[PDB]
Amino acid sequence: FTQHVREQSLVTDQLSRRLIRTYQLYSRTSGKHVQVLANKRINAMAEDGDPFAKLIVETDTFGSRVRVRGAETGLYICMNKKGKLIAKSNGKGKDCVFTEIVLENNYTALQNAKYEGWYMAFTRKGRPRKGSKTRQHQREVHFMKRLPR
Amino acid sequence: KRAPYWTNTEKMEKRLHAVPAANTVKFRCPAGGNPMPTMRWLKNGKEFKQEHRIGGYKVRNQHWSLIMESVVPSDKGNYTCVVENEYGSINHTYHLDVVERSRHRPILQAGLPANASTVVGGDVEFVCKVYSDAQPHIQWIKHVYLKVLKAAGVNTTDKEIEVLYIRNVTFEDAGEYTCLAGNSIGISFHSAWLTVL
Repeated sequence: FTQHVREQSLVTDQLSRRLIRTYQLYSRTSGKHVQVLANKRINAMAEDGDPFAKLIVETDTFGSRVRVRGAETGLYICMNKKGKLIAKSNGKGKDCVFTEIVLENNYTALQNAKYEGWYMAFTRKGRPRKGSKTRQHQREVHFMKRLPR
Repeated sequence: KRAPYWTNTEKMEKRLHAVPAANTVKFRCPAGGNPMPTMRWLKNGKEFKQEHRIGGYKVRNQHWSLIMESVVPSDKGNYTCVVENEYGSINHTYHLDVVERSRHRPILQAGLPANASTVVGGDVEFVCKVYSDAQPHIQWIKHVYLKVLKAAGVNTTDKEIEVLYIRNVTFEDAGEYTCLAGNSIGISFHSAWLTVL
């Protein structure tokens, strides 16, 4: 099934039920949770249980490739060519797909599918960090998946 | 001369510490005051004793810190530092969440999906239970040359549970069915046979 998976891993699986998990993304640096606001702003300043911090993560295909959607706003977390995190109504593009990684230090990292070198990241104050300045070892790119409250 | 006061509200602003199991957790409450204030730590509002956890804990007064090594889920809770001298007493509470992590490929429940037999026109189902920290993707595959079939399922706290229903079975439905699961680490799959009589 290796070849089959390698092939299927290239695009969205349009023939299978796509699994959905719901949780909060805790930022290691900010101590707070990732949230998508009504004004389409994205940051990591939400307190535990904040309605805007409830995320719906749907698998795209194999390799833990998923889309991250704010349950409250229905907006997808995506990355543009400048490595900027943007909230979009339509999350069909690869730019809205991230590979969930379980790092060697046991923290979670989310690597963008379109721009393979860029990671979802936030600063100590919970502000968005441009993907261009992100590297896997930085604490800004580390997260913990937490149960919804 | 002066009551206790936090000298670095920076670190303290990070009230919630969510970390993976086996990590060392260090809580700090840098304090000032004259004379130098003393510090005590509480777990869930009560005195934190060495015997409250395996391996106890350590305190570095010079860094106003509480250190807990190789944390486990039972370490979840609130930790309060109480700093005080003659001119006053203040406290700050941190919250700890510990999550067990796994850097392994998916694990399926042995025996599922189970083999099944039915008379033509009858109904059958196949179940698969997948355990995976990293979000997995699951496909039901008919060995016909592989045909991906669409199934139903539900997500639960500790596993994905999927079921594939095959109604009004025909002889054509007979064959091998596979539940293939994969995450960012690797893949795993279990197969079953549908016998039509």
